[PDB]
Amino acid sequence: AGAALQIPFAMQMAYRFNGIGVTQNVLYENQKLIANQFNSAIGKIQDSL
Amino acid sequence: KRVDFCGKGYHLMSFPQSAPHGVVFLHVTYVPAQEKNFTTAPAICHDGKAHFPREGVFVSNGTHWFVTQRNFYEPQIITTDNTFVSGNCDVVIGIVNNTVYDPLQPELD
Ligand SMILES: *[C@@H]1O[C@H](CO)[C@@H](O[C@@H]2O[C@H](CO)[C@@H](O)[C@H](O)[C@H]2NC(C)=O)[C@H](O)[C@H]1NC(C)=O
Ligand SMILES: *[C@@H]1O[C@H](CO)[C@@H](O[C@@H]2O[C@H](CO)[C@@H](O)[C@H](O)[C@H]2NC(C)=O)[C@H](O)[C@H]1NC(C)=O
Ligand SMILES: *[C@@H]1O[C@H](CO)[C@@H](O[C@@H]2O[C@H](CO)[C@@H](O)[C@H](O)[C@H]2NC(C)=O)[C@H](O)[C@H]1NC(C)=O
Repeated sequence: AGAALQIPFAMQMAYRFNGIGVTQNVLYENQKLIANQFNSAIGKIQDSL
Repeated sequence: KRVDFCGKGYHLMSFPQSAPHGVVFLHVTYVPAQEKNFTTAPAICHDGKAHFPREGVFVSNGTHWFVTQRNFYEPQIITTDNTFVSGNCDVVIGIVNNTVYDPLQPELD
């Protein structure tokens, strides 16, 4: 929309969860699990491609 | 609500106008400016209870902690009205200790 504004990534994902109905507590209590799942998925897409 | 469909930024409303063999749209858009940048925190835990913001974000100018909305800046003091509690501050990364004011005790005396 306008000029880019810095924002830490954890809060951006918190906002993105809050967008789809799930409250933002879920992200802040399950950060490590979500990070591991995302890393595994992005690792497997490489081999699949 | 879909971004960059009509306008550039946040859309408010549009007006149509005729043309020789076409149509003309006059979109009205809202664009922020005059930025500032502050120090933030994910959640504040007081007395072992980790309060989170209902809707908005915590900010601090350096010595005080306030809660403000996302797309505009106005400070409101922190009370148990605009924050909700969940769990304890032992697993969340970035918790900063502070004090949270409440209205019930001052209004009960
Ligand atoms: C946000 O705060 C920074 C302070 O770090 C202001 O200036 C930035 O300084 C760093 C360090 O030299 C530069 O790498 C950035 O490019 C600077 N930001 C710019 C030029 O936008 C910055 O001015 C502040 N943002 C404001 C005032 O809008
Ligand atoms: C951060 O903002 C707060 C809120 O205003 C400031 O705290 C008070 O600010 C008023 C002016 O609005 C002063 O009259 C008071 O003396 C301030 N109180 C204290 C205890 O400082 C605070 O000064 C601001 N901090 C910075 C670094 O700008
Ligand atoms: C916020 O302040 C509280 C109150 O002191 C801290 O709680 C204790 O802090 C002392 C000194 O740092 C530690 O020795 C204790 O182990 C702390 N107790 C508990 C139950 O945590 C708290 O650590 C402070 N928070 C941060 C992030 O520094």
